[PDB]
Amino acid sequence: PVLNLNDPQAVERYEEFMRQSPYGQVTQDLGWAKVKNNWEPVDVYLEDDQGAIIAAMSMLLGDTPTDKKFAYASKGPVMDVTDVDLLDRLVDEAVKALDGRAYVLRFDPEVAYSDEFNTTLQDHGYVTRNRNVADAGMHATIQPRLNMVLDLTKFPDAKTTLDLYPSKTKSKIKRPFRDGVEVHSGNSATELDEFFKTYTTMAERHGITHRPIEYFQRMQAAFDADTMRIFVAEREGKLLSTGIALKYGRKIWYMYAGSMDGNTYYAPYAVQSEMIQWALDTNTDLYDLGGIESESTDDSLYVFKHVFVKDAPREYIGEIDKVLDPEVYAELVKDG
Amino acid sequence: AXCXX
DNA sequence: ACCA
Repeated sequence: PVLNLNDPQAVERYEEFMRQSPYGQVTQDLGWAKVKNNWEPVDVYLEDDQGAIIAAMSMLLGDTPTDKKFAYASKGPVMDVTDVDLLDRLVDEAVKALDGRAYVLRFDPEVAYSDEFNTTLQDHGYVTRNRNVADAGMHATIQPRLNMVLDLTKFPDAKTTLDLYPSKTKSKIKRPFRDGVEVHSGNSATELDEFFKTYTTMAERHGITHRPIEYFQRMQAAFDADTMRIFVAEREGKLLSTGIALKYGRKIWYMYAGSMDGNTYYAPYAVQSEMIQWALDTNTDLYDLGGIESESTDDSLYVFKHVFVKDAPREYIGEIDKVLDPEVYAELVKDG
Repeated sequence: AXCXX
């Protein structure tokens, strides 16, 4: 069925499935459509024989240089996507709801790449984008396919962040705190302003592009402090580093961050230690530090995140494209 | 454009 | 140095 966003009871039923599913993703929450307020939401789901929701897909529709929309279910759908017969049924419902308006429906679930799964998706008619476009780098796909994920279930008795690490890394994590760095957290306008100052400073330092503050205001309006939390590191009243973490489903996700210019006393490691502590204190399975370009010491993202993730990065299946208008698809998408 | 999110 |  298609979700009527004007029906609060249907919306709450959809949200309860989303929030309680082990496959849940913050970017599949209906709150994500409020963040992406320049996109058009279309949401579908499937029910079992008892009428309970068993699978859902939150889509956002964007404009293109053509007469067709781009339909995108970020880190969706919420179900076991390796159950491809069920996936086909959910995608068919999504395709009906799109009503010919989109050239593609793309979804990029956090499921491991494998040859067998890639082959099955292609057998079912999907076009997949993963190792065949890897040469284009991290931004070959919309979300990074290679991600640095800390599996806290490997440490069932850990009480604090330090319990997860070898002694050499314990020392790296202790160092900001020994040098006076203190971290507070919250989801108020105060912490948002602190984050935004460090975020814009980081972006200008790297010469990269950055989102306006209203993007994060919409995030803060959509998600309460048990879901979205901003961690702020200071040393003696001086703002040093921040990060935004989102808790949803089986993971806490380090999503946005920044540091001031100058001496920051390893404050970013203190921010990581406290987000990891939040994951431990809430019995969350996974702590996701997010994307890297490659598993290489040449990659500054890998070097930083490897301090906290000694396991190999997770490599996901990438983008799964249900091609709807193949002429426009070939115009707008190259297969590597 | 750049980390998604 | 980057620690996004």
